Amino acid sequence: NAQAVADFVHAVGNTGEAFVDRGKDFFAPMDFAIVVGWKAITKPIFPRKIDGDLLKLVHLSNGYRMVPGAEPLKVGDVLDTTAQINAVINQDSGKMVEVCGTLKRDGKPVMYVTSQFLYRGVYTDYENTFQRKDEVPMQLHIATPQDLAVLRSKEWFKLDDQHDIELLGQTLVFRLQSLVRFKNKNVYSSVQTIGQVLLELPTKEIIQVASVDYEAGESHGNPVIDYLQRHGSSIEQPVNFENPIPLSGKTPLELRAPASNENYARVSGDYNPIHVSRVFSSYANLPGTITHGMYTSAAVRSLVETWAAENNIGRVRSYHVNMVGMVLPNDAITVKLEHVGMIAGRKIIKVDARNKDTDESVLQGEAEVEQPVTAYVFTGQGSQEQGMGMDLYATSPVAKEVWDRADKHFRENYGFSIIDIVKNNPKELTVHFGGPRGKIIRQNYMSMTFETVNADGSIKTEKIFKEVDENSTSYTYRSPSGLLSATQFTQPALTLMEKASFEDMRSKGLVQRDSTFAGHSLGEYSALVALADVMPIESLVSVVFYRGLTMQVAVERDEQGRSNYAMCAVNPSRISPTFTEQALQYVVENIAEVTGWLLEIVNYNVANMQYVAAGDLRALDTLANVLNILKMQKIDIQALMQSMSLEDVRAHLVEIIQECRKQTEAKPQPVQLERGFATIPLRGIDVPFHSTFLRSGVKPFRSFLLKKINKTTIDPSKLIGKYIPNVTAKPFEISKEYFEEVHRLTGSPKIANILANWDKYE
Amino acid sequence: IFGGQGNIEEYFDELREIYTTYPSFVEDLITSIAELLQSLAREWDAVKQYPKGLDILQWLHNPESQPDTDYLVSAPVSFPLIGLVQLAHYMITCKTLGREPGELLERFSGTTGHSQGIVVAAAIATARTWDEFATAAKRAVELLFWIGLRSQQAYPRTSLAPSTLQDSVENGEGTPTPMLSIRDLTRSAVQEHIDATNQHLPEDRHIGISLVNSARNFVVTGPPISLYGLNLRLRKVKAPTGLDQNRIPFTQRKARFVNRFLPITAPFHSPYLAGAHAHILGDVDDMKIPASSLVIPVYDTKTGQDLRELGDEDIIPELVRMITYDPVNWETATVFPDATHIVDFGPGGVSGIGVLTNRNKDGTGVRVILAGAIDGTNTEVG
Amino acid sequence: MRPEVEQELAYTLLVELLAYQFAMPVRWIETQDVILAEKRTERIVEIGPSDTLGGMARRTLQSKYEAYDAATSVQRQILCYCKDAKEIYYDVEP
Repeated sequence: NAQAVADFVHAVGNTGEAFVDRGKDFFAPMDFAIVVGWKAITKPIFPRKIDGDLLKLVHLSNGYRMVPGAEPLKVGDVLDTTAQINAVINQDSGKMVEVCGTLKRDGKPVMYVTSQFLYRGVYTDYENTFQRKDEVPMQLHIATPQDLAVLRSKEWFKLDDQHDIELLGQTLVFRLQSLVRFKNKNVYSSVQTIGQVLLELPTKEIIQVASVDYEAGESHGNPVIDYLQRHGSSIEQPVNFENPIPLSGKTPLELRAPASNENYARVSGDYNPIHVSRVFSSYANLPGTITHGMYTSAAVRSLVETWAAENNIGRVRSYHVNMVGMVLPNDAITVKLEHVGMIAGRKIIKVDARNKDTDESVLQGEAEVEQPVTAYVFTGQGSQEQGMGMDLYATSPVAKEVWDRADKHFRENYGFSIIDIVKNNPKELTVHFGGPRGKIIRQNYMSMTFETVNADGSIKTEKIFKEVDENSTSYTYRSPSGLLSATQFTQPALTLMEKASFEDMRSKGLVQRDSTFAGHSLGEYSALVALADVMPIESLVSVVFYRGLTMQVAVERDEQGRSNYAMCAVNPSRISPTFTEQALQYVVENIAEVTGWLLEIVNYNVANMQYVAAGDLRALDTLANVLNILKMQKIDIQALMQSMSLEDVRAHLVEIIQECRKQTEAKPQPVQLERGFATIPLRGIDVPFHSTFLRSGVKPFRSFLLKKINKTTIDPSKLIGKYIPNVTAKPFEISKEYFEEVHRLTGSPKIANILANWDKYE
Repeated sequence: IFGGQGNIEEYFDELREIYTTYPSFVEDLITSIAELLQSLAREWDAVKQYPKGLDILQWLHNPESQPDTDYLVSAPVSFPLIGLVQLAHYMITCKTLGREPGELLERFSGTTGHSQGIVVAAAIATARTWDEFATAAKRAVELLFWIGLRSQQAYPRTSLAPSTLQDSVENGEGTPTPMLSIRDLTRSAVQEHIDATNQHLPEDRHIGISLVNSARNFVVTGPPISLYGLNLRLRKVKAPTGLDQNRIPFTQRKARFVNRFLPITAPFHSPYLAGAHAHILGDVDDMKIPASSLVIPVYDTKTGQDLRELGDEDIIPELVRMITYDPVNWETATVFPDATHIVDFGPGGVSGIGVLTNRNKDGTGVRVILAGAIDGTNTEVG
Repeated sequence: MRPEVEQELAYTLLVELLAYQFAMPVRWIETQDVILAEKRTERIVEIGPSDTLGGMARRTLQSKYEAYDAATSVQRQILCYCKDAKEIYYDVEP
């Protein structure tokens, strides 16, 4: 009910514009769940096998947990309230009922309201006490055949007949459900555990390699969870801090129980006389007219919204309080909030609420709340430095291994270590094709397929490593300024440091679920693998290593090592503050079809600040000129596109072009570019990459990508719409319209073919 | 001339001065208008807003029961409670002279109010009897009660980011409300900054100019959250109180203005209090103050003209629009022809509209008197 | 809605996107603007050896988002993995 919502809010104390139908949001408190589902949540207390004095019941605990991906409650919603009894156990404090609510919209679950009630008193009715706990995900790593042989020696362990994937040398996941019935508060009358034994392939394929089934009565402990609890470890669990970060501030948050619980009772459904009438509560041996359990919860929980998530409720994905203090009306209450951990990109927030006079605990519990809006961007070539991410290497057992697996790869296949190249940057390095594993290496050097087609139309398929044959004992890499400076190495190395670094953050639960990620030049590949498991790390480095290779062989150079082209960055601001993006474009595209050479804005980095052009050396000389003229010439492109029509400024430019052009052919000696007004050339580039030049070898790199990437490995759910490519300035989408924006910018024959069939994809 | 909400959260302190100092004179209408409210507060639409209660006499008797400054400043309590203080002043003036409400009412030439004050101003122009006074007194008070009440429910207070909250506080501004003040800065510019801000905002949360209190004094409304966004820009433009500029060309200096939020609980004189207007009218159709019952001219809020120049319509309808929609062009509606003395009965001592207008009219020869308090800190006001 | 379909689509879109990235200018402004303007990110985290994309995104914060951030009351925080290492991992002393 659109109204019932605003009634609840205005009753507990919540104030978020997310509830009041202004601004950008109109949702309903997740607190409303126990108002909506109040039926199924309460019903199950009544059955005959749970015979308690419902008058002496108290609300004991209650937590919500919003299904991953599900949007909060909105007003125009229709919710189906499903519940069942997860456990009824009789503690000494009384008797306990655990109810698990499941609100569903459109048939899909949206949030699970779990609650606990206490029939306070003495109970020996153990006949109907029981529990269905979801036992913790365990990770059992099998190393010795003796390890295996014991995992198989277990009766409760049941191997599947899917396939004989030798469990040896791999690890297993034991997500187990189990059901227990008590007799003594100590002795388990009868226990049963079942569940699924998972395995992850090298392709991230999850398989039920086996299944668990244990059962027994008159048990003292769970023999299955125990076995796991020693031979294995827990999984998907909290990463707490050494130093709990106060969020609350040292100014304790203050709440007051209102007088007259009626207000809540109305908007809630809990008319329970306990909270409202004098005589009813008095009969139940209460301190009298006890403020509503769930009201305290709701009130403090609002602070958790306002203070943790900063009023964007979508963030607050989990909340769970134990009420352990009875709050009368008008009681002053203190709330402390503390960032004390992380899980799957979500801040854990310890919540403590106390009686301002007694400091007695009213509420205690934690809330899993999403981080502010985050965006992960991965840097590209140029920022590489010697020994990068090596410190983090020694310190992080995780990143430690990322590097190792990559190195292990490189060494055994290409015959060198990138870790070495990184640590001590060699001005040269040479690989050797020794014995058995020696020859197998050169094979990979020989099997490097370069591709350049003749100006008649025959696809010359050439070697990348020309001089490497079946008579070669060694190949030698050389760079004048260290091999960590030439890309075949520069790239896999940069990729590596980044993957590792990120994988560490992930290790500590810092990586946010719903965030975006983008990479620059190289950085796109790392960024991809970083958040989406687009491919194994050995694939990644191979991929990238090839990229660097092709990128270097693309251009033609001569005997002196003299390269044909070069790149240069241009700051349009330094010309005239009237100089725009389209302005520098006009300058270039004109020089393009006038002097016929190859020139092109390859980098669009900062609005009116940083751009980069590639192309012929003379093309960079004439574009340097034109701008050096216009800066000292003092122009105004806005005023001059009205005072002269379009073909007037156009033909006026073609003037300056030929002048500037022929003066460059006067220093015809391969050309030698220098720093201009805003035109500062980037030292150390041979190839005009990110231009229509590399269109050549786009074909071979694709077929290579197809070798290194496998569809199966891909969760489109990770790229979903959260990944920003470098050709589409907009979020990766799988829509029929995207493939068109791609095809427009690219001309992919694979895309045309897949756009023509589009119906086929339904 | 009658004041209103304008940086005074010590309004209830003024009531104590009254009750304390002039017990005989006022004790009567205090008690009655008190019980009037106590009843209006029980009405089901209202109890929501007065959880801390609306028992004025209690707070007066036992100081410890007096609610938080936050509570009293809220519209639903601020409005009517304030009117009572403006009444008690006019009442105390007449009574101390040994006059009737019609005696002083005759010896003025024109009355106006500042937003919420225009109600007590029009209603004070009704009374001639002490019986006729108490009538218009319960009229104004209960009117204010419903204006503030229903206004609050139209656009209620929303919670803000605790960060941007302390921010606005430390940066010299106040706790964020829907009512922003911009002194020392010309409308020309103020609108340009309002323009840029409204540029990036959705139409829902735009920003209007609530009142024009002088050529360099204004007020601005809109959601507090977007009013903040104006302050962000403003801070980037104005200069620190430190910067010495005695060595900088004048046309090139940085303008030194004073922006700051105001203790006002709701977006008045803005498209935001739309739904509230209708509701209010239906609470007040019972009472009818026609254009005729105005002895002395009552000058409109938005335009300087009278309310007597009407065919005796219920005044309620015009009053309510002037407050919940109409841009108080105060400087024009207060350009009293050939005035020589102007008297402030409005709320708050040297804070009342007396000074605020005294400046508007310093040179001309208009003098000002604050009936609100017997002495104070200002030299330019008797 | 066919998972197996969505795969091969995302797949060849990915494969293609990467393939042609070679000979296709890098539109890092338009990309930065999707991050700052569309998704209005509060925390921009840079991962690598230097704060190159970091200051690159600080420059876009000045030359474009000046009054936008002021009006929208957008809080922004640019972190590199190097320089701003501690704030990434939420490591503070009491």
